[PDB]
Amino acid sequence: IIGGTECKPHSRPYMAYLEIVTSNGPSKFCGGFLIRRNFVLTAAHCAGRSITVTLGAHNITEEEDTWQKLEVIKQFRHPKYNTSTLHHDIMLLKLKEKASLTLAVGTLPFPSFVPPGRMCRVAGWGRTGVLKPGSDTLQEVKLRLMDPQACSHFRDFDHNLQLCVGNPRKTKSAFKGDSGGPLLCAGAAQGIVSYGRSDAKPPAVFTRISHYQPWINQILQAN
Ligand SMILES: *[C@@H]1O[C@H](CO)[C@@H](O[C@@H]2O[C@H](CO)[C@@H](O)[C@H](O)[C@H]2NC(C)=O)[C@H](O)[C@H]1NC(C)=O
Ligand SMILES: *[C@@H]1O[C@H](CO)[C@@H](O[C@@H]2O[C@H](CO)[C@@H](O)[C@H](O)[C@H]2NC(C)=O)[C@H](O)[C@H]1NC(C)=O
Ligand SMILES: CP(=O)(O)[C@H](C(=O)N/C=C/c1ccc(F)c(F)c1)c1csc2ccc(Cl)cc12
Repeated sequence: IIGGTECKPHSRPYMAYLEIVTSNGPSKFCGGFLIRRNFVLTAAHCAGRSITVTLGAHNITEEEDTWQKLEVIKQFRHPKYNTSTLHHDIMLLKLKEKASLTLAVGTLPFPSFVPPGRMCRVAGWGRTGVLKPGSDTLQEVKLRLMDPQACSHFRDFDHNLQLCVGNPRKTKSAFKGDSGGPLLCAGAAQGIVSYGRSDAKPPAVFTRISHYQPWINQILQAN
């Protein structure tokens, strides 16, 4: 997160921190969010050979008694996930066991009107600048949902599938490692951090959750 502030600890109890062993071996981290006791929603490009989720965290380098660390038993990448167009960057993770709902660990509701111009919030443990490490503490920033035309420089941007997030006239932005985290507008999950410019200039591109709700329901109903 760039230009944000440290979250009040545990004030965003749906937040998941993902440790990912990629197929090759090198580790990666992403954000995500709890939507059922045993399901986390995140970005598909965060898939790997194995994933562990940490719920209830604030400083991710220091365990607290609020922590629930759960192994992922199955990854469900969207079937149309496309590395050429970067479309359909969304994935459900089934946890090996159900998390316990507590004050520090809870689920995030879905919606079902947010047009360009609305102010949203995104939280994550991603890098806090181009030459900065990931943040040890959960950070959050308020970002403007932009008209899709503000992302017209991104090849293949599709307003039906994606959101354009972050005023280009300011430096505030989601950034590397915030991928998979939710964009919250009016207390509902509206987007998932997907990608952006390496040089951190907003806007960034998010997956539009509303478009995928029937797929999410399909996966949940079959589990
Ligand atoms: C996040 O937690 C880590 C680990 O406890 C903190 O880093 C430690 O900080 C203490 C001083 O407070 C040092 O003596 C240790 O050497 C640090 N450990 C490591 C692994 O670096 C860190 O300060 C915490 N971050 C915040 C913002 O509170
Ligand atoms: C990723 O998206 C690309 C572009 O839409 C897909 O390639 C197109 O696939 C259709 C299949 O009917 C063809 O008609 C086009 O000619 C293809 N375009 C190009 C540039 O090859 C591609 O198949 C998708 N990949 C996945 C994994 O679904
Ligand atoms: C390192 P990261 O956080 O995981 C992120 C990334 O590489 N996204 C890739 C997406 C994607 C989507 C579909 C695909 F099929 C696919 F192969 C990849 C990233 C790189 S620069 C940047 C700047 C702002 C933000 Cl928010 C994230 C990013």
